[PDB]
Amino acid sequence: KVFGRCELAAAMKRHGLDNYRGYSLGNWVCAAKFESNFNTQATNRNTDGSTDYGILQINSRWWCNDGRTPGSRNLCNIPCSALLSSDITASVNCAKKIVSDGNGMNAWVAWRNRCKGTDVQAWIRGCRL
Repeated sequence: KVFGRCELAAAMKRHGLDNYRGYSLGNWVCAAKFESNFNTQATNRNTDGSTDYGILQINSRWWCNDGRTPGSRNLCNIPCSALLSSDITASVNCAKKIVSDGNGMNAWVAWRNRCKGTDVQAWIRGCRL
């Protein structure tokens, strides 16, 4: 499913991401925009053989099981395909573990290079929340 900006903002809010670990909602929407263009079915393979999945492009090296990433962890305890659903619950649940890992939102490279330090509130402008 391809989310609209405000529709995703509302879903993330509903799932308790607004201000999660001190990160305002605009940060999460900005990260989803640049990581997957708001497409829950996005996948990208990395050089190390791991793959990034879903709206928040969560990596198979540590967070989900895809059965093809030799000696990887599954810290979220889910099959990576769960991250591609139209229902963002699994993606959100996993994102909360990642952001609590010590590096905050820096774990998402697109957040760090394209969102961090920008007016992220622009991502939720005009939405009914």
